[PDB]
Amino acid sequence: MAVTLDKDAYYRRVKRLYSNWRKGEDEYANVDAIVVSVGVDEEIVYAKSTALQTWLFGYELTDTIMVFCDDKIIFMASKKKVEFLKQIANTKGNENANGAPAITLLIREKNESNKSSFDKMIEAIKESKNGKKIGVFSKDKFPGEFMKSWNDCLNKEGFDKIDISAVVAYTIAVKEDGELNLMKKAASITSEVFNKFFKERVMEIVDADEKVRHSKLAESVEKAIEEKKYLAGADPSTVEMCYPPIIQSGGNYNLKFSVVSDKNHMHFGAITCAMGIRFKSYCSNLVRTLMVDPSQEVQENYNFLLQLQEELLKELRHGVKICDVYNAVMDVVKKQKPELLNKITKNLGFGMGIEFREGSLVINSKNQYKLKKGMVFSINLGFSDLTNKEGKKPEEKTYALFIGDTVLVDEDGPATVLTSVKKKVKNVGIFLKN
Repeated sequence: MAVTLDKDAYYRRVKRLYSNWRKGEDEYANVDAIVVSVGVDEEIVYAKSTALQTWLFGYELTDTIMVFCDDKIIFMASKKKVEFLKQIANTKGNENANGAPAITLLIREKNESNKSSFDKMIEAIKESKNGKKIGVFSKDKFPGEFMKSWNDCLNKEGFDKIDISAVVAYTIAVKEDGELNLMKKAASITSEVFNKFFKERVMEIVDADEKVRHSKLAESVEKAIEEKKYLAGADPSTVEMCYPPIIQSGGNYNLKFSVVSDKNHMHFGAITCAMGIRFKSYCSNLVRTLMVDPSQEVQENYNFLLQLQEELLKELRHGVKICDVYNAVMDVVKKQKPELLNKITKNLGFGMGIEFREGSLVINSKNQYKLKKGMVFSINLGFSDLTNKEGKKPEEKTYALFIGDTVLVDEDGPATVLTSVKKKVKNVGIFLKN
């Protein structure tokens, strides 16, 4: 009945963390200890601290402190969580633990003070190499008295703090085969929900001439993932939304994933639809634009968007710098449709895994990181503020086109698409015929 911890996975991945840290590239340089603290998780935002726990343990743990030193690791948590972590702390006789620093478990006290435990972790940092600089996820600030008491104690030492979010994201980016199977299923579930529920519902609304608010349609998609018939064999208890589904139309667009569906009635023109399923903690992503009776001009821009995504897939391969992929795509726009340069999304996708969007792995003009086989990306491209020459009402005047898929980076060459939703005009057009 107790929660099972994948021990081999922990030993494998903690060794990988230490091998990258030891290499000392970028912000890993001169880091004496890595300090990760999780307080109460109000959620709302994905976080490196809890993502790291998912990667190492398979589960997130609130009010938990993790101190990785050169020659030892300390975890401090409640008695329940300590019992859980004993699965990896007690090596038993597992030779897979040979390469990993020994774990010390400290039991947190709701009452009776934790100063003795805090001091042990501080002394451990002090004794780790130079004992001066700690790697942190500076963005992660959690509420709670316990976290406040730990960070107050830690701050009295005046350690140098360096944010290691980017190097850690790169450390875990390449997916193991078991992780890829989870992301493949996540992508398949997203596709099933869209193919079997989302697209059908939109077509029913148009065919019936119904007035449905984007927010209501989004709620219906959320309700749909509670039903087994839409989950392609997966159990409803293993799936959640990566973010609330986003439907936009009628001239009111914003081609990103950090906004919610508005209260406006869906307009029957260009309907951008974004959704993603998180399966057993691994994210997927999909974006499709459904076009009602699209004109020649709309189809020409949309088919050019498909062409751009195809070029992106061809360039998204092992060893290539992310900014070089970005420039290759923008060069096609410059060469073929200069007038769309100021219309195209400034970002063309991002690394995706336990966390939905890796901020350090965004496909933009600046990113210097090199791609690797085994990385998984959400590849998204869109055109905003496009004009319908035949539009008469404001909601008909402007439209947008947005497409998005989950893809697996390969070596020599083109990336593999993991989502399975047809996107030719005949598959995404909502035609009078139906």
